[PDB]
Amino acid sequence: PSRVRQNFHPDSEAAINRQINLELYASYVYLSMAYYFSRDDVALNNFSRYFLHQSREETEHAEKLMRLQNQRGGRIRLQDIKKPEQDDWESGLHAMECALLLEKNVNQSLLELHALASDKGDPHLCDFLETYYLNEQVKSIKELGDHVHNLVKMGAPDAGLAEYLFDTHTLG
Amino acid sequence: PSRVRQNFHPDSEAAINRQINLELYASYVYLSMAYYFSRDDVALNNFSRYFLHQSREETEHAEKLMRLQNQRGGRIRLQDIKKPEQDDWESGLHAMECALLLEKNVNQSLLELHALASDKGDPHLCDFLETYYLNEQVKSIKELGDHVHNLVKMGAPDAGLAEYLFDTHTLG
Amino acid sequence: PSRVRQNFHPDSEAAINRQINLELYASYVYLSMAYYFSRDDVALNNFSRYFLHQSREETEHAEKLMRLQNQRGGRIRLQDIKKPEQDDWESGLHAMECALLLEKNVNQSLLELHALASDKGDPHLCDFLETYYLNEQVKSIKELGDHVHNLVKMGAPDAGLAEYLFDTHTLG
Amino acid sequence: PSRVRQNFHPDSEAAINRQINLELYASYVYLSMAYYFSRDDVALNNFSRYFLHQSREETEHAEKLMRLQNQRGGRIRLQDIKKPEQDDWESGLHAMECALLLEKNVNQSLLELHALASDKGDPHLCDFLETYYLNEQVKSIKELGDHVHNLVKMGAPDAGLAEYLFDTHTLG
Ligand SMILES: [Cl-]
Ligand SMILES: [Cl-]
Ligand SMILES: [Cl-]
Ligand SMILES: [Cl-]
Ligand SMILES: [Cl-]
Ligand SMILES: [Cl-]
Ligand SMILES: [Cl-]
Ligand SMILES: [Cl-]
Ligand SMILES: [Cl-]
Ligand SMILES: [Cl-]
Ligand SMILES: [Cl-]
Ligand SMILES: [Cl-]
Ligand SMILES: [Cl-]
Ligand SMILES: [Cl-]
Ligand SMILES: [Cl-]
Ligand SMILES: [Cl-]
Ligand SMILES: [Cl-]
Ligand SMILES: [Cl-]
Ligand SMILES: [Cl-]
Ligand SMILES: [Cl-]
Ligand SMILES: [Cl-]
Ligand SMILES: [Cl-]
Ligand SMILES: [Cl-]
Ligand SMILES: [Cl-]
Ligand SMILES: [Fe+2]
Ligand SMILES: [Fe+2]
Ligand SMILES: [Fe+2]
Ligand SMILES: [Fe+2]
Ligand SMILES: [Fe+2]
Ligand SMILES: [Fe+2]
Ligand SMILES: [Fe+2]
Ligand SMILES: [Fe+2]
Ligand SMILES: [Fe+2]
Ligand SMILES: [Fe+2]
Ligand SMILES: [Fe+2]
Ligand SMILES: [Fe+2]
Ligand SMILES: [Fe+2]
Ligand SMILES: [Fe+2]
Ligand SMILES: [Fe+2]
Ligand SMILES: [Fe+2]
Ligand SMILES: [Fe+2]
Ligand SMILES: [Fe+2]
Ligand SMILES: [Fe+2]
Ligand SMILES: [Fe+2]
Ligand SMILES: [Fe+2]
Ligand SMILES: [Fe+2]
Ligand SMILES: [Fe+2]
Ligand SMILES: [Fe+2]
Ligand SMILES: [Fe+2]
Ligand SMILES: [Fe+2]
Ligand SMILES: [Fe+2]
Ligand SMILES: [Fe+2]
Ligand SMILES: [Mg+2]
Ligand SMILES: [Mg+2]
Ligand SMILES: [Mg+2]
Ligand SMILES: [Mg+2]
Ligand SMILES: [Mg+2]
Ligand SMILES: [Mg+2]
Ligand SMILES: [Mg+2]
Ligand SMILES: [Mg+2]
Ligand SMILES: [Mg+2]
Ligand SMILES: [Mg+2]
Ligand SMILES: [Mg+2]
Ligand SMILES: [Mg+2]
Repeated sequence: PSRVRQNFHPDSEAAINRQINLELYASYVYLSMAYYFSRDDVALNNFSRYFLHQSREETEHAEKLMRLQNQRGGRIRLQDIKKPEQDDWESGLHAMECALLLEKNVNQSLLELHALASDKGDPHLCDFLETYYLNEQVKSIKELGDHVHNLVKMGAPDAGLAEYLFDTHTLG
Repeated sequence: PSRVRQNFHPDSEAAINRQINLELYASYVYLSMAYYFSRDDVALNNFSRYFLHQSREETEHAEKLMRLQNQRGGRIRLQDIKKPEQDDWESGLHAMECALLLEKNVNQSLLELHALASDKGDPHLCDFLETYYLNEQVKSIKELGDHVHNLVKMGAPDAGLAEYLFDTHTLG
Repeated sequence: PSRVRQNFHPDSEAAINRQINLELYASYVYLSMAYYFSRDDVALNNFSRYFLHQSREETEHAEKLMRLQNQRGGRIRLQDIKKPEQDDWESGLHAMECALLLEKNVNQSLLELHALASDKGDPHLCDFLETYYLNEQVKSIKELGDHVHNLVKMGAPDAGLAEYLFDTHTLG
Repeated sequence: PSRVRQNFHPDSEAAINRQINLELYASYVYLSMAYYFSRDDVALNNFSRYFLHQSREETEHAEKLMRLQNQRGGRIRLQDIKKPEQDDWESGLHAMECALLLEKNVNQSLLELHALASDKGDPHLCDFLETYYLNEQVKSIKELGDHVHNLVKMGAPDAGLAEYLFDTHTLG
């Protein structure tokens, strides 16, 4: 094994590789959303900027896991990054609802990774997830929930002013 | 011929004179729109400012072509600047749609000028158009498309708040 | 069609979507290389930083094409980002040689895209490629060639000091 | 018991005293290494500085545990600090390999302390170890692994330039 490896189970190593792929996938979903909002027939520039920022954060999340793999003496194994489920995200509200579902799915994967790390007696990996992932996920889910609620109440997507006003006053 | 003239076809010289006239015409259309929006019964001051700025940019476009004519040893031949198709532009949305059509028409003229310059083996003129005109036109058309989409979705021109809110939040 | 679309052939639109995928693939290859060099049994931190920077530049290249698609009224169609050919890049020299091959392959794709844009009489797309892609590619290929030559002459990968010294004095 | 003591098992108190001794021992090992590298027949001043810094960090680690003992109402019980296994550390590579082994041994002790704290339902002590010790150890082990790899590849200790160049370019 790696001269650095200590208390690092092969199952944890493999689960970290799966998590890297999921974070890169989330990054790709958000990149797709960002450029949907800059279409000439959508043109919600602050929705675009919001999702572009989320995309870049997800790439940061992937990289921190790649660094962890190296720090612990595991070996990064990359896989294809699957394309997002849609190119046409329909509306600001629909994109927000899809982002909320994505974040809950990523959160579930992180909770499963934490349960594995616990089962394998890996407190370093548990602390890593708690310190950098789990609260970030809760904050992200709460923010998306807030945004979905306001858009629904405002009458998105059919009320003509709703996404326009939310773009300029919440995301601006 | 001019002591400076080199590789500059008379057909290119004539086409540049026609393009100067078209750019001055576009400037005049936008000047007309700017002052429509400052009527007491329209009073959308940021629509006014937006089109005034576009007017000044079109005069810049005309002048750069006039400079090119001199640089290449051609002779500027000015023609009447025709009045715009309307004085009453009806609404912010209608003005935006008319501006989009104008910009596409000017773009078509520039593409024809580029095809002529190509046919005449004039890479200086091709590069001039590519460097200063063609991307500017694509950016302008995209911006106008964005604005038309938002105004349509917001319910302009009949929805009482739409042009008012777009004036203050997009064009402000 | 899109209210913005003008002189933009469907074949160009499709070729731009393929180019976006290739640029994202190049970004992924370089990300893989960056993290190879931070393995405890490789530990060439400036090779790592160099390839991380190249990765981020390739994502910028993909995004500028995504923006072009929107600007011209085409529709972005994303595909899976295939995993790199290797996770273990063997040595600093091997990674540099693989990067050089990648860049030549991406360059060939851009030259084919330029030939298509020319065939379709799309001078905006030709200028876009010339302005932002073609010289960047030539500079990148030349830089990688320089690096490969120095590493070969220094005796990489087998000469114990070669990659270490190149890491600290060229890439540092 | 101490008026402050709460949820603090005597076995945890004793294990913290053993950990204090181990951290002071690690500090002493690194102090020995630092002064080996300043011998006139070794004279690798940046190896010296690197290990002196590590020595001071280990004393900080001991002190934070001494503070924890007081904070929790336990009583510090100091023991002899055993001398290091060697005074003559042989080479820069050998010292690095010995430091890596030491750090893995200290890490194993901290993981055992964390397992004890878990068994005793002491989440304060678990969090203390995770927050201040476990990631520090992983970072330290990874850094030492990196250094060992580069020194081995460079040909240390027998290749005349290897430790000299690593001293000046990595540790400088
Ligand atoms: Cl292990
Ligand atoms: Cl795969
Ligand atoms: Cl796959
Ligand atoms: Cl644990
Ligand atoms: Cl909100
Ligand atoms: Cl709700
Ligand atoms: Cl001539
Ligand atoms: Cl006339
Ligand atoms: Cl006339
Ligand atoms: Cl030519
Ligand atoms: Cl807009
Ligand atoms: Cl529309
Ligand atoms: Cl078209
Ligand atoms: Cl696909
Ligand atoms: Cl595919
Ligand atoms: Cl062309
Ligand atoms: Cl070089
Ligand atoms: Cl060579
Ligand atoms: Cl107690
Ligand atoms: Cl004792
Ligand atoms: Cl003793
Ligand atoms: Cl507990
Ligand atoms: Cl190192
Ligand atoms: Cl090694
Ligand atoms: Fe975020
Ligand atoms: Fe952020
Ligand atoms: Fe994430
Ligand atoms: Fe698929
Ligand atoms: Fe996320
Ligand atoms: Fe815990
Ligand atoms: Fe924690
Ligand atoms: Fe987030
Ligand atoms: Fe403009
Ligand atoms: Fe301007
Ligand atoms: Fe113009
Ligand atoms: Fe007339
Ligand atoms: Fe224009
Ligand atoms: Fe313009
Ligand atoms: Fe407002
Ligand atoms: Fe580069
Ligand atoms: Fe750069
Ligand atoms: Fe590229
Ligand atoms: Fe495959
Ligand atoms: Fe490239
Ligand atoms: Fe490059
Ligand atoms: Fe040097
Ligand atoms: Fe340290
Ligand atoms: Fe320090
Ligand atoms: Fe320590
Ligand atoms: Fe003894
Ligand atoms: Fe230590
Ligand atoms: Fe340390
Ligand atoms: Mg060994
Ligand atoms: Mg997966
Ligand atoms: Mg934008
Ligand atoms: Mg004369
Ligand atoms: Mg005319
Ligand atoms: Mg005014
Ligand atoms: Mg229409
Ligand atoms: Mg492809
Ligand atoms: Mg690094
Ligand atoms: Mg009392
Ligand atoms: Mg002991
Ligand atoms: Mg000294």
